[PDB]
Amino acid sequence: EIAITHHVKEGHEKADPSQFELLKVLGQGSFGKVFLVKKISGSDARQLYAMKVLKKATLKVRDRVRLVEVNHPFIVKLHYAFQTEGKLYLILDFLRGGDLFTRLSKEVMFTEEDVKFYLAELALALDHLHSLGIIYRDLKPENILLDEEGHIKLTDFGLSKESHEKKAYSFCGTVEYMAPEVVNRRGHTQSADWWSFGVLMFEMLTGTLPFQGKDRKETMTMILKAKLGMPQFLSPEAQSLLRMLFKRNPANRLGAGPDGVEEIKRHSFFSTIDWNKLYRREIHPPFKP
Amino acid sequence: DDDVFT
Ligand SMILES: C[C@@H]1O[C@@H](Oc2c(-c3ccc(O)c(O)c3)oc3cc(O)cc(O)c3c2=O)[C@H](O)[C@H](O)[C@H]1O
Repeated sequence: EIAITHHVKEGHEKADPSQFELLKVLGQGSFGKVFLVKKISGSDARQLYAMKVLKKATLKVRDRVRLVEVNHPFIVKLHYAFQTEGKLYLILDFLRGGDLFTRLSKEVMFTEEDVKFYLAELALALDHLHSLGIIYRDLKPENILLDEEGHIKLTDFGLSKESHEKKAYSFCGTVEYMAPEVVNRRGHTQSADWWSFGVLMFEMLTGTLPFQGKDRKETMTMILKAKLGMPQFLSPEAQSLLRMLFKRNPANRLGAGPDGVEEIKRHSFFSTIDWNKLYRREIHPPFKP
Repeated sequence: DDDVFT
C-alpha cells in the first residue's frame, strides 16, 4: 500500500474536509480522479487546489529542519494531508495535464544535452527544498513529475510502497538511491540528496542503476563497498560530475560545501545552462508531453 | 573507498 510523507512547516494550520469548496472533478490520466477545490478559510482562503482522496494509504508527518511561502517553478507542494473515515485527503498544487517522469524515461533515450536540462531544473528544485528544511533521503524518479509544458515538478512530499508480520518502520526508502550514510542509518544531511542526484544522473545517462544486487542486502553492500567502472562513452564533463557526486564521505561530496548547490551549478557539465533563464521557464524542454 | 569509480 501507499505511504505519504508530509513535511510540515512550523505552525501548520491543520485542515479537514469542511474547509474546501468543491469546484470540478477531472480525469487526469496517470493522476486518476482529481478534485479541483477552493480553500474556504485561513491564510490561503480562496486559493484553488487539487484534491486526491486515497482509500488505502498511510500518512507520516515529519518536521522540517528549517515567511509566507511562494510558488517555485519546479516544485509541486503538498499543502494539507488529513485522515477521515478510512480516507486520506491530499491537498496539492493543481497540476493540469501533468505526467510522470518515469513515463518519459521509458519512452526516450536521453543524450547528455537532454540530461543537462532535466538535472538543471531538478537541482534548482532540490536546493529550494533544502532551504525549506526538507531532506529527501531517497530521492528517486517516482518523486519527479512533469508539467503540461514538459518542465520538472519535484514533489515536496514522500511516497513509498510499504507492506503484518513485517514490523513497521518510520522511514522505508528505496535502497538503490540511498547514500552510504543513509544506508548505515548514521547520517542524513542534505549532502545525502546530492548522492541521490548522482544516481538519478547515472540512470538517465545509462538507463541502468550504478548499484544493484540480487536483494536489498547485496545492494547495501555495494553502496558501501563496490568499486564501479565509469562508463567510457560519457563525456569527460559527465564523468567528472559523477565522480564528484559519488564520494562516500558526505563531507567530500559536491554540493556539501558552504556554497551548496552553486558547486554543482558551476561544474563544467552545466556550463551551457543559463540559470536565470531556466528559473524563468524560458528554456524549452527536450521533449514536449 | 571514498572514490566510488576508477
Ligand atoms: C498520491 C498520488 O496521486 C495521484 O497522482 C498525483 C501525483 C503523483 C505524485 C507522485 C507519483 O509518483 C505519482 O505517481 C503521482 O502528484 C500530484 C501532484 C500535484 O501537485 C497534484 C496532483 O493532482 C497530483 C496527483 O494527482 C495518483 O492517483 C497516484 O497514484 C497517487 O499515488
